[PDB]
Amino acid sequence: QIITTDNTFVSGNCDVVIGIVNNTVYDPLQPELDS
Amino acid sequence: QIITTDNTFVSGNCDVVIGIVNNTVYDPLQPELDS
Repeated sequence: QIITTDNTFVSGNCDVVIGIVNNTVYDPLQPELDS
Repeated sequence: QIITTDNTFVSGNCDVVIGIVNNTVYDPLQPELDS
């Protein structure tokens, strides 16, 4: 699946989780608000 | 419980699921976008 904010949750940050990698998480709401 | 977009998910289409029917899904975001 495309990684989106609806497929993930957030807890803590990148200075805590070992093995965390850089990525982009897509927000489907943004274009709904823009249109 | 009325069928809404928060009660369903999409994977594939109507040419895939045998037994799938025409129906109406309510969008809870649309009326907010409208304001």
